[PDB]
Amino acid sequence: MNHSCQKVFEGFVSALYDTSYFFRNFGPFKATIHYATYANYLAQNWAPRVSYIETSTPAYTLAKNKYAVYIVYGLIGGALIHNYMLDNKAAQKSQQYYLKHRD
Amino acid sequence: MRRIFWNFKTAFVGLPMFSLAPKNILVYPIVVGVPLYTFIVLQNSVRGFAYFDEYDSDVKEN
Amino acid sequence: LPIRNIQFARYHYLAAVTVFTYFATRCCLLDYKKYYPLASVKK
Amino acid sequence: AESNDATSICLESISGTIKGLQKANYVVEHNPNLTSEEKKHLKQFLVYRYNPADPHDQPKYVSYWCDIKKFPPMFLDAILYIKNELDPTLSIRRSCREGICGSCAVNCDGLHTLACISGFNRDLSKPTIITPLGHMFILKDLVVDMTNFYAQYKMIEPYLKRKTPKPDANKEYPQSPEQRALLDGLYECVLCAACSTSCPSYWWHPDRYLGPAILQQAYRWIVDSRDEYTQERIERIAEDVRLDDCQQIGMCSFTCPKGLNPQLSLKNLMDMVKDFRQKRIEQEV
Amino acid sequence: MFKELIHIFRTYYITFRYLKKSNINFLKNLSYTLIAYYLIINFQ
Amino acid sequence: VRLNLKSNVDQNEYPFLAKWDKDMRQNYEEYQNRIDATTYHLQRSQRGIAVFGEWMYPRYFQKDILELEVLRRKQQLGKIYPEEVSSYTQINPDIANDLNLTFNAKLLWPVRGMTVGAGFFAFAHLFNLPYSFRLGLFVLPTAVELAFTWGNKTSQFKSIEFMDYLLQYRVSKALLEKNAKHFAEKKAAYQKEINSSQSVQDLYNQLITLVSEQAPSE
Amino acid sequence: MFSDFNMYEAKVFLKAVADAQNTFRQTAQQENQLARYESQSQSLLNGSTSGAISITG
Amino acid sequence: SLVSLFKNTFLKSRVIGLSFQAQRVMAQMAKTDFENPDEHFLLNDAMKYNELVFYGRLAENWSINPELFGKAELAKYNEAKQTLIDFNQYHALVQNLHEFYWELKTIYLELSRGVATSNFHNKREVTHSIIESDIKNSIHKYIQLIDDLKDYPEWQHKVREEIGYYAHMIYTSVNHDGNFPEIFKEFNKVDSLYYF
Amino acid sequence: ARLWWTLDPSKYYLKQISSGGRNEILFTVLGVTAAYWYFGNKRCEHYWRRQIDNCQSWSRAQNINGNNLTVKQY
Ligand SMILES: CCCCCCCCCCCCCCCCCC(=O)OC[C@H](COP(=O)([O-])OCC(O)COP(=O)([O-])OC[C@@H](COC(=O)CCCCCCCCCCCCCCCCC)OC(=O)CCCCCCCCCCCCCCCCC)OC(=O)CCCCCCCCCCCCCCCCC
Ligand SMILES: CCCCCCCCCCCCCCCCCC(=O)OC[C@H](COP(=O)([O-])OCC(O)COP(=O)([O-])OC[C@@H](COC(=O)CCCCCCCCCCCCCCCCC)OC(=O)CCCCCCCCCCCCCCCCC)OC(=O)CCCCCCCCCCCCCCCCC
Ligand SMILES: CCCCCCCCCCCCCCCCCC(=O)OC[C@H](COP(=O)([O-])OCC(O)COP(=O)([O-])OC[C@@H](COC(=O)CCCCCCCCCCCCCCCCC)OC(=O)CCCCCCCCCCCCCCCCC)OC(=O)CCCCCCCCCCCCCCCCC
Ligand SMILES: CCCCCCCCCCCCCCCCCC(=O)OC[C@H](COP(=O)([O-])OCC(O)COP(=O)([O-])OC[C@@H](COC(=O)CCCCCCCCCCCCCCCCC)OC(=O)CCCCCCCCCCCCCCCCC)OC(=O)CCCCCCCCCCCCCCCCC
Ligand SMILES: CCCCCCCCCCCCCCCCCC(=O)OC[C@H](COP(=O)([O-])OCC(O)COP(=O)([O-])OC[C@@H](COC(=O)CCCCCCCCCCCCCCCCC)OC(=O)CCCCCCCCCCCCCCCCC)OC(=O)CCCCCCCCCCCCCCCCC
Ligand SMILES: CCCCCCCCCCCCCCCCCC(=O)OC[C@H](COP(=O)([O-])OCC[N+](C)(C)C)OC(=O)CCCCCCCCCCCCCCCCC
Ligand SMILES: CCCCCCCCCCCCCCCCCC(=O)OC[C@H](COP(=O)(O)OCCN)OC(=O)CCCCCCCCCCCCCCCCC
Ligand code: SF4
Ligand code: F3S
Ligand code: FES
Ligand SMILES: [Ca+2]
Repeated sequence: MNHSCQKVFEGFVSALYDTSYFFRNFGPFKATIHYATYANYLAQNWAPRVSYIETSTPAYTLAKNKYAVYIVYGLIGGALIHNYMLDNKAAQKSQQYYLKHRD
Repeated sequence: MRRIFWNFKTAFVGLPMFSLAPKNILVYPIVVGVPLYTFIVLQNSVRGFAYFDEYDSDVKEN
Repeated sequence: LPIRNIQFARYHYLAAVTVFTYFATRCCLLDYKKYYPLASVKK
Repeated sequence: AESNDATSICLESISGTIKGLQKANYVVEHNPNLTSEEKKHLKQFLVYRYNPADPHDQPKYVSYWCDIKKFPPMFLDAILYIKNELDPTLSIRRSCREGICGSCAVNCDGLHTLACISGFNRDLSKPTIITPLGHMFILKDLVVDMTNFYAQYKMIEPYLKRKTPKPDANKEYPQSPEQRALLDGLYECVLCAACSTSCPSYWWHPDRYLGPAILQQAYRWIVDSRDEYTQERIERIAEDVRLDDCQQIGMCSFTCPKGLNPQLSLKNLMDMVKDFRQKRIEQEV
Repeated sequence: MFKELIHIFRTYYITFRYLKKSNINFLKNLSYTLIAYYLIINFQ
Repeated sequence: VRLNLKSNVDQNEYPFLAKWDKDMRQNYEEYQNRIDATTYHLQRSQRGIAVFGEWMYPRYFQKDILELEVLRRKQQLGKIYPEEVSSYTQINPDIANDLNLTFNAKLLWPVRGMTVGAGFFAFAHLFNLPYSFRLGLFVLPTAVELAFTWGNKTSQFKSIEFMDYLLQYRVSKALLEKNAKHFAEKKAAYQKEINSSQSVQDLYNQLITLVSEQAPSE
Repeated sequence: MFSDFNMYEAKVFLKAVADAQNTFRQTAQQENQLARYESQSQSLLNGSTSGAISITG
Repeated sequence: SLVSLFKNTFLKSRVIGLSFQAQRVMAQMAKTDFENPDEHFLLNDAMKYNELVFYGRLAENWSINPELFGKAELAKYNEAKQTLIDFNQYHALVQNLHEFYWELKTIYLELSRGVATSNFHNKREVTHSIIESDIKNSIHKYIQLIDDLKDYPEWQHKVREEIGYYAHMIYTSVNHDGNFPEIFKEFNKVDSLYYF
Repeated sequence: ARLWWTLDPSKYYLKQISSGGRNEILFTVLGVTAAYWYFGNKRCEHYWRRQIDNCQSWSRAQNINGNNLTVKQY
């Protein structure tokens, strides 16, 4: 490119590089990035799960790790069914209340 | 001056592409969607494609 | 080698894919405004 | 002194592409002073010519009409007849003349192959086109830059490495006839690169993906019973897409003029890599 | 699946080669988060 | 209903009431066809089975219901003139910017996006980038502008609010015109006694409060 | 319970009935609103003229 | 000091536990190439890699309370802290080399996009001066780096095999005319012969 | 071409924590509690509603400037 535009472009890219480097390596910003990276890693690679590799002999595996799936299913299904029953009960209660109040 | 060497009618990228690509791109689309789309559309119309006219269409202002 | 609850994992992944595709494409919830001209009327 | 040239370069590129599409397969007659009657008795060879050293030269087909009853029936024989009798400036690699060195690998009329052991269509009507290997940089005429092929070949460490000393030093590493026949049909590769220049994965990713030939050599050094760096080689070829990029097209085994089957070797390598990945977890526990 | 899409884009697009495996992983994490958010929100 | 296009109002005595009726009747047929299409879609979808239908009919077919309400209100209004939009600008300064994104009034060009694209083009021209890059950087801001412009169903809610306001205003204006002759004499008497332009309802509410506060109960 | 056709018949009829009741409401409200405006305007005029109140601004 | 007890126990547990793994992680990082040194950890198995990267800073910075430490325990903690600091420096070095590798690969990618067959819109016959200067300076820095690694034959060999690959491909991308003799003067000494 | 489709989980995410299986019950408890709270609020808002339409439901309108809204018959 034209050498004047070359000077402008070199200056601009140098400014961009310096800004990025400063923002990343500044003390507080560096600490924030460093902690957030590990938090993101924990969230992504250690999220709650129901399937995992079993490397232990049956004698060396807890019962929790053989019935965790069933406990989770019980909890979720019970929550859904109980919410459904609560919805029905609230429907009946509201209907009865507003009926006895008028018409 | 860009000089291109190309066998239009015999190279793998040529008429063979016209013969090949259209019949292979549309394999899953046809064979899956057409039955699936037909099922989705018809399952509503167990009785018919009837529009229950909620507005008085047969009524015209005098 | 053994994977605890592998079948559960397979079915969960399949269900996740199915639900995501269903909501993204709305394959099952089509639009019929285009068919109205090609439909009979009642009343 | 120079200025921005994005616009001029863009317009020139678009215009040149359009014109080249209009004037693709540009051809120049070597000897225009030929009566059409004579051409009935002579076969036509369209030979790719390009001399990047000369700044005024551009790629082009050159048409040579030759009497096929003056030399033996092979692509290399015709090329050398053209060179010696018609135009001795033609460039091509040739050492062995019997399909062993593998230097003469070229695109002999639509198929990558060794020119020394490949015949050509005897019919005088259909023209024959001889061009260099496709996706290799062209140095001059039918000579391509195979340097990257060799550089990739170097990265597989193709030398017998052994972790156990020889018991007596007055013998030879024992290997039964079965452990030798395991290599039969696998050590005959002449590194012609004809197969690898026909692999689409090698077209797209020449550097990150080793060619079918180099991977076949890695397989040869792996299956060899005398070497003890089996797992190490497997792990080395398991990086990124050095092997994973292969899509089992199978053109490699179809083009191989030696009759080898690099596709099967790559398939076995993939199976071994998968087993290595699984048993790095299963075994160490 | 995601891996395959990234592989195709890398193998066919020359420009896409610019991205590191780290950037690809960041896109993977963002896409997984967005997919989880989509699944959860659609039912709300 | 297949209403005729010829209004039965007298233009000489109720001009605005005649114009409103004329526009309503003119656009009624088209808006009725759209409403019928929407209702047919809704009921056919409700006839579905399980996930394809009933199980999720009322809750997931929300855009269709919103379109139906907008169509019904617009059909009742018929046509909208800029004077009313500027009138409602008091409570919603972006009424025009919202009423453009709900109705197919005029074609919208992403002018801001195209301006940003031209700026990026100038940048590239200065720094000698390939033309492909600058064409892509022209498309990209345009794409962003289009994505942020279309959709935007909140503008449809604001359009519904404005159309309700406009319908109430037009009804009251028609009532004003209908009884204008009857109130001519009373108006002439009133203007000469009260120098205020404030409404009668507001003044009477203030008077009622004044009586309730100061007037002796006795 | 009942075929969908009958359900839509009921829906249309109920919409019509609700519209009829709204018609009654609109008629009565418009009439009485006109009467109310007349009465309030006359009351303000009488108040100002009688000197009971002074309406400024 | 209950909070001090918990802080010190957390630090001890994490630091000592990871110190037993630093060897493995560093070896794996060495094993891969410089394009994505953490490729194995992102794709195959995160063998306490992100844990090391996170806890190196804590080992460097967070304070210690010796009265909560034993004698042998304190010696072990100091050893583990030194190992984590070594890992920090090693990761910094690998990152620097990886970024230099990506500089060279960026140059090569520009050349490849230049010579791509789909590039019907930006086809250039003659290399422009800017990229030539970039190539020359990049090769100069690469030669200086190779010289600086004379005491570490394995590191020098890896740097050659990895980074110089794209220098060789750049060498192959262009004709031997114009300024070519001057641009690749340093490369022609030893490296060019290696990549044949 | 190579076959790659499969429903099996990837070994990259299949690791356990040191003390046992992944934190599944602990997170499911939180999820159930949050769902209970959210759905309870939604149900309470939805079911206990009525529409009362009378004069007292209407108030005097005003501009964003606070003044009373009145539009002339221009
Ligand atoms: C600044 C920080 C950095 C930011 C970076 C930028 C990005 C953001 C990052 C933020 C960090 C979090 C990101 C989200 C997590 C990402 C996870 C991931 O990518 O993993 C990939 C990774 C992929 O691995 P893979 O190898 O591909 O395998 C995946 C397969 O699906 C294999 O799956 P699986 O088989 O292992 O299954 C997984 C498991 C996971 O599920 C669980 O165990 C979890 C359960 C729910 C817990 C919810 C807890 C929520 C707590 C919230 C508390 C409040 C928070 C408030 C915060 C406010 C702010 C402080 O599923 C189940 O448990 C299945 C349950 C099915 C129930 C079925 C019910 C049956 C009922 C009937 C019973 C029987 C009746 C019989 C009747 C018979 C009649 C005849 O996923 C996993 O392996 C883990 C499982 C998936 C977890 C998904 C979690 C998503 C969470 C999204 C949260 C969004 C919140 C937004 C809040 C906004 C506020 C403003
Ligand atoms: C004005 C209007 C204009 C409209 C149009 C505008 C333009 C629109 C965009 C157009 C461009 C789109 C480009 C997409 C490229 C995708 C990659 C590709 O081509 O594949 C190559 C590559 C080929 O691999 P290969 O190794 O050569 O395959 C050979 C093997 O032998 C094969 O191995 P195998 O034989 O063992 O495999 C067995 C087979 C197993 O399957 C089968 O054998 C058959 C399966 C049949 C499934 C039938 C489903 C039916 C229900 C749904 C139907 C919905 C549509 C129809 C609805 C109505 C009618 C029913 O596996 C597969 O088939 C794998 C793929 C299918 C998996 C099933 C799930 C697919 C859907 C995933 C979710 C999509 C969400 C979209 C959200 C979009 C948001 C914007 O495939 C992949 O990459 C696979 C993964 C793809 C994942 C894509 C996920 C979505 C990505 C969204 C973002 C994309 C952004 C793109 C750039 C945008 C502009 C900057
Ligand atoms: C309506 C709603 C809104 C719609 C628009 C939404 C837009 C959202 C934002 C999009 C942002 C795109 C840019 C970022 C992605 C990465 C780009 C990139 O690699 O940057 C560097 C790369 C340039 O690299 P380079 O070093 O200059 O090139 C040399 C390399 O060797 C090149 O190596 P390479 O392999 O990297 O290069 C391949 C390159 C492709 O670039 C190229 O190398 C060539 C591009 C031009 C090709 C033109 C066709 C060539 C002839 C083919 C045969 C056509 C026959 C047609 C007639 C048939 C008759 C039967 O691939 C891409 O660009 C990747 C992404 C492409 C898809 C996303 C963009 C879609 C834009 C669609 C609208 C375009 C404007 C309107 C056009 C129509 C006006 C009436 O890309 C650019 O800077 C250009 C970006 C694309 C500009 C538009 C070109 C036309 C594309 C049309 C695609 C149509 C697909 C079908 C569905 C369309 C539905 C709308
Ligand atoms: C809107 C929604 C918001 C919420 C949701 C957000 C969702 C998205 C994710 C967000 C991710 C990014 C977050 C922002 C980045 C923050 C960066 C940062 O902290 O900068 C510090 C960092 C300086 O620290 P440094 O350089 O790393 O350290 C050297 C220093 O000289 C200092 O040396 P030193 O030794 O004097 O002091 C070291 C220590 C202060 O030292 C102490 O006094 C001790 C601190 C606790 C140590 C751990 C004890 C654990 C004991 C067991 C607990 C068990 C609990 C029950 C469970 C049991 C069963 C498992 O100070 C720190 O460095 C604090 C860092 C943050 C906490 C680190 C501890 C993590 C573990 C404990 C909490 C998590 C529970 C784990 C439970 C399981 C454990 C197995 O850089 C700055 O100064 C930047 C300042 C500007 C940025 C913003 C600053 C915000 C400050 C927030 C403080 C929060 C304190 C904890 C509150 C807990 C409430 C319940
Ligand atoms: C709930 C409402 C409030 C939420 C607040 C969230 C605040 C987050 C702030 C984060 C600040 C930066 C943190 C930096 C790291 C410092 C700590 C550390 O290094 O780890 C120490 C400790 C041990 O780490 P390590 O020794 O390195 O172990 C890993 C090694 O690989 C060694 O492994 P190992 O084999 O030796 O085993 C060690 C084991 C040891 O781990 C444990 O012992 C922890 C086990 C769990 C907790 C156990 C205690 C439970 C009781 C706590 C009671 C607290 C009461 C507090 C009262 C306060 C009163 C004022 O480690 C683990 O297993 C790690 C578990 C990681 C879990 C990650 C969960 C991801 C998904 C989250 C969302 C799910 C949504 C599902 C929705 C689905 C709907 C369908 O780990 C943790 O503290 C885990 C924290 C995980 C969550 C952090 C990020 C949460 C983000 C949520 C999404 C929000 C998005 C909002 C939008 C974005 C903008 C706002
Ligand atoms: C709204 C906008 C819509 C616009 C629609 C535009 C459609 C575009 C379709 C493009 C198809 C794919 C080709 C272009 C993109 C290629 C991308 C890629 O990765 O390729 C790189 C590669 C090229 O690069 P390469 O081969 O050098 O590979 C890279 C190798 N290294 C890394 C070493 C450099 O592939 C190609 O580009 C191949 C191009 C083939 C071109 C074929 C043209 C056929 C024309 C047919 C015309 C028929 C007319 C009929 C008229 C009839 C009249 C009666
Ligand atoms: C040139 C152009 C270039 C263009 C480049 C564009 C790149 C775009 C890349 C990003 C987009 C990729 C989209 C891929 C398709 C979507 C697939 C999907 O929905 O799943 C995502 C992911 C699992 O899919 P994937 O990781 O791809 O495959 C794993 C195989 N084992 O799923 C996840 O991991 C998400 C987390 C949840 C997974 C499911 C969890 C189990 C399901 C049950 C949860 C139960 C919760 C509690 C109970 C609720 C119900 C009662
Ligand atoms: S793989 Fe086949 S084509 Fe390639 S060099 Fe060996 S024998 Fe020749
Ligand atoms: S031709 Fe090509 S990609 Fe694979 S198996 Fe054969 S090499
Ligand atoms: S000429 Fe000898 S093998 Fe080719
Ligand atoms: Ca061996």
